[PDB]
Amino acid sequence: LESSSQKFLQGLVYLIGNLMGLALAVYKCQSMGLLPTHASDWLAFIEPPERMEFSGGGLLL
Amino acid sequence: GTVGLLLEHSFEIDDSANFRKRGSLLWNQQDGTLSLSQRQLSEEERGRLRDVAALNGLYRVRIPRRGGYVSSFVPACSLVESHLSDQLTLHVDVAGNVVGVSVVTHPGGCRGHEVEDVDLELFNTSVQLQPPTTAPGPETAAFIERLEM
Amino acid sequence: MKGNVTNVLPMILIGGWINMTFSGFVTTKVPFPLTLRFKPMLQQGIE
Amino acid sequence: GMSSLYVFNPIFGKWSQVAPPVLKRPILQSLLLPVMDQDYAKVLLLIDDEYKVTAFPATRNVLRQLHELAPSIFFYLVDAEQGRLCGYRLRKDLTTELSWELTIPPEVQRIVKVKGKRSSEHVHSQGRVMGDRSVLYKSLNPNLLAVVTESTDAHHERTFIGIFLIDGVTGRIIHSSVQKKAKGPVHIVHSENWVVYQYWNTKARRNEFTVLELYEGTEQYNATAFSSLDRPQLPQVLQQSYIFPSSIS
Amino acid sequence: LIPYSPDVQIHAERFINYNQTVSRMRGIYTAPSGLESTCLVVAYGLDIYQ
Ligand SMILES: *[C@@H]1O[C@H](CO)[C@@H](O[C@@H]2O[C@H](CO)[C@@H](O[C@@H]3O[C@H](CO)[C@@H](O)[C@H](O)[C@@H]3O)[C@H](O)[C@H]2NC(C)=O)[C@H](O)[C@H]1NC(C)=O
Ligand SMILES: *[C@@H]1O[C@H](CO)[C@@H](O[C@@H]2O[C@H](CO)[C@@H](O[C@@H]3O[C@H](CO)[C@@H](O)[C@H](O)[C@@H]3O)[C@H](O)[C@H]2NC(C)=O)[C@H](O)[C@H]1NC(C)=O
Ligand SMILES: *[C@@H]1O[C@H](CO)[C@@H](O[C@@H]2O[C@H](CO)[C@@H](O[C@@H]3O[C@H](CO)[C@@H](O)[C@H](O)[C@@H]3O)[C@H](O)[C@H]2NC(C)=O)[C@H](O)[C@H]1NC(C)=O
Repeated sequence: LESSSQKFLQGLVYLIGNLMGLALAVYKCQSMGLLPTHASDWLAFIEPPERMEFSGGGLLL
Repeated sequence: GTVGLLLEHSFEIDDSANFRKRGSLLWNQQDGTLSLSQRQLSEEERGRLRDVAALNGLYRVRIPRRGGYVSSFVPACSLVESHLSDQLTLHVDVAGNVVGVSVVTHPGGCRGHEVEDVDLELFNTSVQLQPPTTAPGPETAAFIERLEM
Repeated sequence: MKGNVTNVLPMILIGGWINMTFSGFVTTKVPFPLTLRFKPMLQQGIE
Repeated sequence: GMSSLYVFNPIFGKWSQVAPPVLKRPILQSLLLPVMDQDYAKVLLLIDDEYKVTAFPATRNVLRQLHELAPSIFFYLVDAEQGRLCGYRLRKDLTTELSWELTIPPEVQRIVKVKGKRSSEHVHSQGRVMGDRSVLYKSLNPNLLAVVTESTDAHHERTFIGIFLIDGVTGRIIHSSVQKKAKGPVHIVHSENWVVYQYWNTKARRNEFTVLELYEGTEQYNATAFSSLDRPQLPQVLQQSYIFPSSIS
Repeated sequence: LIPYSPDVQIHAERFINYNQTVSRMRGIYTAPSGLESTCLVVAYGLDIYQ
């Protein structure tokens, strides 16, 4: 595309268009629910903590 | 109808066999107001309390009921690490019967940085009442109206 | 109709028949951590 | 009032050559220690009337581990005729000390059944989803006992049915629920965090089904090590009622 | 969710005991199996059934 100085700038606008298209795609991706970014999805991963100082008893008395 | 309750606290190295009078609690059954009035601790008692905290001991509270004896244990290490903040709760039946008490501390931590002599001067306590609660029953009247409407 | 590189209809039909034959099944797990919004995608037959 | 203990094999049937003597008064209560020692075997200790702990698998390493734990094991005993819910704990080597005490008037209420949490139970999900996407944390207590009390007097209208939720570690009632027109056989089932108890109503001839559930808030605590000494919070309690046309034996 | 309604009917389809019945139901014991979703249920009392 290099033929003059002014079109070298229009190439940047051509790139900016695809950049904003990628931004739109990311916005739709996040609105759908593709990217987790949420507490429930991290709770899908949390491992149960250890139990300490156990007790016990009954009613035999 | 105003009745006084006796509140004793425990302080030892590792066992617990000594009990002393800390203050008087006033309870009025008909209204439902609970008031506390306890004396201030001496310097020797404060030092013993600080020594017990570093020994991760136990803080037993005795509340005789008119007889029965109710005791509750609470870690004093968190009490000393944080500011003095105890919460007392009486448990009653549907009639004039006493079940027991529990002492609860809001901080409830185990970091244990340091305690300053300015901190342990005043006692910060709150007494609350927890009467039994009535559970709900089947809400069939609303269901019948919803079906009709 | 509008024939445009017809290769998607056969694969879709084959996958649909394979899923219809196998109602409740567990084939394999994927090591990749996946979100819970793709669960209707993946199981489609397991309660 | 004699107590004896046998050590047999569940596969073949022949008993082993290891059996401990029993003396003093009859054995009061026992619990199974999760910790294992000797070869691959777990430890069983029992309580006598003199308030002493007796260990079945006498082993130097067993005693070493028990002394290492020391303030880690608690004991709650429940009496019906006495109506006293008192607790003890181990100190240093082997000695009984009172920690938390509870008394209930026998003339008003009477203990019927006491259920707890099963030792072999693992939870997969520690929370639940809510309306939009926000998460809701549960309240799981490995050390918590539910006691059921019934009215001594039996009348057409005057009937008292209630359940007390107490912690066996520290004397503290979480939730205490009471009915007004319930009488008859009461069945209670305890689970991960929800309690299912059934009763019968004298006013209207029917069986009502009450389900109780414990729920925490939106934010979690430490969630690395659970203990009843800490965690100064009161979980939310949810109740609902249904109708079941049966007896539920 | 399903709208709340205080009516529970005993469906005949959800009947584990099709023919074999227990005269007196003292208790039942549930044991977890090893696969994932299998529990061995044994009902004791006047008879034994598994
Ligand atoms: C003596 O006791 C009283 C009452 O127990 C204490 O007042 C309480 O002080 C705490 C913090 O000092 C307050 O906590 C606050 O809670 C709000 C939400 O409610 C939160 O947004 C704040 O960031 C803070 O955590 C509490 O509300 C307040 N009142 C109570 C508990 O009823 C008082 O601080 C105690 N004095 C000393 C010297 O400890
Ligand atoms: C949540 O609970 C866990 C478990 O109780 C806490 O982790 C533990 O925290 C204590 C106190 O900081 C650590 O004790 C440390 O011991 C060393 C000597 O071994 C001492 O030099 C330190 O000054 C400290 O006292 C303990 O090691 C640590 N355990 C683990 C496995 O990390 C945790 O701090 C709690 N978190 C919150 C936010 O409450
Ligand atoms: C509940 O149990 C009774 C038995 O006390 C069932 O009746 C019997 O059911 C069996 C099969 O479960 C029948 O056996 C059949 O026999 C024919 C030949 O006669 C054979 O070709 C079949 O393959 C089968 O083995 C038996 O005839 C039948 N007896 C009577 C008198 O009806 C009853 O069906 C059970 N209830 C059910 C299954 O809902």
